[PDB]
This record gives sequence, C-alpha cells and structure tokens, in this order.
Amino acid sequence: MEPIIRIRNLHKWFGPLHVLKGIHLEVAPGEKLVIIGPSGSGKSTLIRTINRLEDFQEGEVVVDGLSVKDDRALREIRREVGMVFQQFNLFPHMTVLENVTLAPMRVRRWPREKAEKKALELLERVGILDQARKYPAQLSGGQQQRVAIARALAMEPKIMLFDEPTSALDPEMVGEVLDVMRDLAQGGMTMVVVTHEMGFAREVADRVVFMDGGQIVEEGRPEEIFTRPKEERTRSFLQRVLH
Repeated sequence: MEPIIRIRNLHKWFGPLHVLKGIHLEVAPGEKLVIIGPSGSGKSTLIRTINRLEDFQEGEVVVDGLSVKDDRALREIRREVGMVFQQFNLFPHMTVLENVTLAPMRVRRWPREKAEKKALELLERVGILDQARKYPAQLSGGQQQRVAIARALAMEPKIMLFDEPTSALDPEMVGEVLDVMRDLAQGGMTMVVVTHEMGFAREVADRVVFMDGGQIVEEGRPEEIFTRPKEERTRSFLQRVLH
C-alpha cells in the first residue's frame, strides 16, 4: 500500500552545481519505475541516493521505512536493496560463482552448499550457467553485467536499482542484458531503472519519469508519456531520442 521508497524535497549540490532541485518521488511496492532524460538531468544521481551512494544536503530519502541518511540503517538497506551500474564491478580473482555466493555467505550467514545452489539457479536464469567456473576477465560485458545482476538477486532484495546498466555495453551486448531485466519486470520486485533504451522503457514500465535540469518535468503511463507528451521539454527530448 504505502510507498516503499519515499523521497521528499531532495536537493543535491555537487560544488556550486545544483544537481537535484527538490525531488518529490514515491515508489509503490512492486512498481516498475523507469527514469529517462537528457544527460545531466540528475537521474543517475537520484537513483544513487536511494541506496546511499550520493550524499544530499536537503530533503528526505526513505527506503522501506529506513532513513538513508541514518548510518545505523545502512547495513539493513544493503540487505533490502540490490543495484547494478554501468561498470560491472566484478572481483577479478574470484570465479563467477564466488562473486555471486560471496555476500549471502558473508551477510546472510548462508552455508556454501546453500549459497552455491542459489547462485547456480540465478546464473542459469540469466543464461550463463556454463560461465560459473570462469573468472570475469574471460567474460564479455554482456556476460559480466548479468553476473552483476545475479549477484544482486542472490541477496534476495525487495528492491532492484538499475543505473544505466547497458550504457557502457557494446551494441551486441545490450539485448541479452535487457532480456534479463524484462524477465524480472514480470515479477513482484520493486524496480527502478535509469536507461536510454526507450523500447524497453515503454514496454516494461508501469510508470515513466522524465527528468531534466535536476527536476521531474513530467510523468505518466508509458503510453501517455510516449504518445501524447504534455511538457515541451518532454516532447522535444523524445522526438530526438526516438529517431
């Protein structure tokens, strides 16, 4: 019922630069929220404050009742929230399996037999079961990002954050990673996705948020936003991006 992510008057300064200018955003449980906008709109900054990767100077960011600014709540937030980025952040000297089993054994205190069985399932689900005994450097970006995805899912979070996970991928690698995201979007997970992929955005989102200049300019259903945009900034942005 209540929003699982509640953001009020979020202001973020990066030097003299006003990155976020009083964001009000509420994400419902299990909602698939997709955030789009031109570069420098602050959308990646916004999604990063949600699991404590950006400090903010004004406003309130609450995740499942936990204040993100509370140092006491950080460990708990890291259990509930998973995140993928442009960079894959894989441990080069750990196997694909070990990269995924690590946190559940270390944090959730799972035995090896239980963590690996879980990890292998997830690796299969994301299509790279045969990569389990390999080291990250032997994998392509498309494979590595899906390892990152499986690693996040292995902690069994209630919320999954996707900060442009295909933006640094070569074009051949994009499709395989988006498919995994589509698979997950049919489920009950609460998902926030920042992306350039508009086909994916209109296809999977329950709700699309258009950001520009550190503000939310327009939001709505994927059909409303892509076909009959209201704000001139929304319309202009889409027209160039949907080329």
